[PDB]
Amino acid sequence: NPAIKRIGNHITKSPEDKREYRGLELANGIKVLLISDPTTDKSSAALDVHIGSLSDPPNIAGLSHFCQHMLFLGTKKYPKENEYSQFLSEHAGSSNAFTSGEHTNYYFDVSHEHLEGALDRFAQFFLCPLFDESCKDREVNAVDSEHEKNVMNDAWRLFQLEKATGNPKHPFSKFGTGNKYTLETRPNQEGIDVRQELLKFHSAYYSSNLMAVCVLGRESLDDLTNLVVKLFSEVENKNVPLPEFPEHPFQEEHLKQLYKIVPIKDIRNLYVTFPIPDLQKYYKSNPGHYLGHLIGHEGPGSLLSELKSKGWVNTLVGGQKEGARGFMFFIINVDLTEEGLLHVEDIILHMFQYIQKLRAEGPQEWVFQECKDLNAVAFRFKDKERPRGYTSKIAGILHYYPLEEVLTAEYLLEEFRPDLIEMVLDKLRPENVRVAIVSKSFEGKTDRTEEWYGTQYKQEAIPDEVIKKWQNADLNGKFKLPTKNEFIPTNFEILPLEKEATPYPALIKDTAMSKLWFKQDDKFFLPKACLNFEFFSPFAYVDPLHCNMAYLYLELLKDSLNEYAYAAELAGLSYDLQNTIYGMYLSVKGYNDKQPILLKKIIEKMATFEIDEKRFEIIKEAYMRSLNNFRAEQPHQHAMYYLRLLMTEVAWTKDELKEALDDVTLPRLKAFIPQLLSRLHIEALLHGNITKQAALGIMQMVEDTLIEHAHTKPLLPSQLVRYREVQLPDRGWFVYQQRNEVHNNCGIEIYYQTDMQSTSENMFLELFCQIISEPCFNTLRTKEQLGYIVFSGPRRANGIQGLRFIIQSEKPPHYLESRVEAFLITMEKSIEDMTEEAFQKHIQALAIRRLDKPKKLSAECAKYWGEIISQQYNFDRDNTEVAYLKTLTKEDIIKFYKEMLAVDAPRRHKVSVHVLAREMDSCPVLSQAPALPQPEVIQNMTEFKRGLPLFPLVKPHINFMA
Repeated sequence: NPAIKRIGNHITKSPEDKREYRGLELANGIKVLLISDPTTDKSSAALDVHIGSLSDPPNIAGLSHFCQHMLFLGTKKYPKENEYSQFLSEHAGSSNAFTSGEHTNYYFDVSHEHLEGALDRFAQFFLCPLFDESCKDREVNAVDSEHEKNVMNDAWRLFQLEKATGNPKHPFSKFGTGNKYTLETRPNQEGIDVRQELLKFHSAYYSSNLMAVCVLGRESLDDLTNLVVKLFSEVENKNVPLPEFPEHPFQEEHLKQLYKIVPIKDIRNLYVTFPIPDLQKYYKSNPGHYLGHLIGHEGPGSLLSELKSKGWVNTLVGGQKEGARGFMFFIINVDLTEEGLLHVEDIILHMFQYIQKLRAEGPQEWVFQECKDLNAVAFRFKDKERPRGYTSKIAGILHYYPLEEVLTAEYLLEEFRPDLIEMVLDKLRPENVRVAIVSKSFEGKTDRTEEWYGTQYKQEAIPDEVIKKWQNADLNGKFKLPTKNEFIPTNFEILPLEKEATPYPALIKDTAMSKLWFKQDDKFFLPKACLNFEFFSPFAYVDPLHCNMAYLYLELLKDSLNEYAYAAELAGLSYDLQNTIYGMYLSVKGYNDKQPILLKKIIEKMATFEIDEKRFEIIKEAYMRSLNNFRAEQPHQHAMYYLRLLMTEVAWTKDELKEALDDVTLPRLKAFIPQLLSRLHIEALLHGNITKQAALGIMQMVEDTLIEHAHTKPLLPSQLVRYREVQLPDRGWFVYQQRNEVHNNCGIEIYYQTDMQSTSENMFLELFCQIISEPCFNTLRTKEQLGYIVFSGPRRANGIQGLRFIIQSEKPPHYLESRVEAFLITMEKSIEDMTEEAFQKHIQALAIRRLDKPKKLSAECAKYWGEIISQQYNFDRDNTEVAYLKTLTKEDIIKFYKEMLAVDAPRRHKVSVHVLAREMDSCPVLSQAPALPQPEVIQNMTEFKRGLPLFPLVKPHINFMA
């Protein structure tokens, strides 16, 4: 009563959302949204502090981010550096946090039965962080590593280069991540006791008046209230003024500027920016979004359309970009074709012509009304959120909207504002534009360097002569506003539940041409459906060349429908179409009303496709760069890539692919498509607000369309070939080594292949993985600090599984190899030493993780899809496997380890991929690392697979139907 300052009134929610809500402000001024969901299997809490990088003291960059890391390492109440993390994993929970320029958001989830234990521990982060001295030195490393991975990343480099091109005095120029230099090195060589700096900052800013909390669980709103009051009213209120940044970081001297940047990958991009006022307050009208919607439009008449037709650009992004309380930006970025790179001037001219067209037409309330009506539908039928994301999201926005509005606030438009719309529009002018071109062509031509990432760039002033030509931009007949979106749904009737309906997808069609799986939605009751289609054809992956074609074909098809599908896009109807090693994949997700129309359009197009000369050349050129650009991917990604190539029966490599690419000609492609489409087998899963007859017809309509235009006939059954995984030999150990020429770190994946998937083998691996999950992180990272990326878990492919570790670090692979091997022995002991309850706790957490039920249609659909793709069709796996899981004993897991994992194990199957750093030319191969044998260094992948047997495929769980 006196701990609570205010109780908001009914929190406006959708009539579909059955969760209970209560808004409220505490005495200390913390804003809170309580969420009651009696059915959730996992509860959640999140706290957003409205302070971040921008408030980073000038002499210690990234203190806010560092502080973020440190709170997870111990409090007075719970001293153990890993007490928080360990408590979550043991109770099926997870957690994380992030830091932005004005916020620090911490969140977690845990089994619904441990919200308190969880939340209690969590609250200490904001009451008594210990900021231990030993944890501080260790963790400064993790941060450094995090920043390390970002250095060779084009996105991060441009993100910071912007901050560096504006007013240096503005806190916007700050380096938010920090690293070893700014967080330890420099501080030292300047006499700074960081543990104090952390303590300082935390006390100065973690004031209750600047915090929002969101908690969700099965407890009653009343119970949730007491709970939050109990653990949070004790957070002190130092009435700290919320940082404001009136006055744009981009001032006059920063306008009419041109920057030429050299990228890491081979990409071509034009970045156009305009400084705009902070539009956040205008959330009920959203003038910036109106302009974003139009300028960003991709349908007929749109700017993107003309820019694409002149073959200058391929994609476009327009709209308002966020800055901070006090300033925002309005951007328009397009990628560039080769020709496009030479018409940047003209491209920007068109941009100003389209904008001029907007001025000429003036606000358009029907467009507002359309966006408004759409958004209304969106909110009503919004899918239920996974609790963690939801709590995290509400927590952050509680800082911007009235308790009552925190839900509807970002979805419901309320007021039409011609005035605002015209105000922002008036800022999209040549006199205050910023232009940035990103091209390798600038290699050598630059004369400046961004200090933090090392970005190569030159700066010029845009010639008043040119600025002038842009102001004179007059209307262009190629530009027309969009017309009424005929794709907007209107039918939301949720069909009654057919009596013969079932709990799992049913096989309702089994023919040479197609195997149709179907399930009518029996739990989410939203006017949506998922139409998933698997197209099988040997000619999609038959050889490198055909792979490039299957890809280019589908990519050109998507390009043609783009302009037509953009509408369906904005209307909650979208499709995913891509080539696979088995042929093709198509998925249509969204409101069911208009799906059949889009589907039919998609299939009809792919069966009667006519390739454009110019589009083919442009797309191909990009595909080339795309394959090449893999060399700029992170080490650990390279590691996973290679291990995938090595363990799979068939697998063309990016080198092979780009080699075969030149041989792909327009004629050649035109011939490929019909051959691809001539013989197929389709396996589909239709799931949602749809009936069995509706579904059978969709399946028949697809089949029929193909038959009529591609004369497609059935694939033979024996032709339905699946690839196998290479069978490693008992007690073997191979090492395949490569070098990452861009990044300056090492990567590594170690895979201990066990056996074919199966109820028993599966759980043995899953329980063991559950048990070592946090310990691994805690050991290889928290303690040993090997690097930012440290992962462990099961590996599942081609029906086979195993335990694997992935690490990206500065230390050499062979070194990581040792520490891991060591960690393995540490776990063996740990397992012998843990109490029986400890063990049972782990079983329970695994169980809860597996039995967690999907909250939305796409989620449930996906689990099914997987059983189908894997041809295992084990739709009841979770109940079965958990049942079995509960039967395991500390003894079983020890046996499984001794037999499959232990360094001296009889059936240890070990493969390693070492990806060396840029600087290391070559290289070899506290805890006690078991003495390792002599690995057999893989010289050639083809040879490697030839000399080993291949496993069999898993036997399909016969789903007797008709």
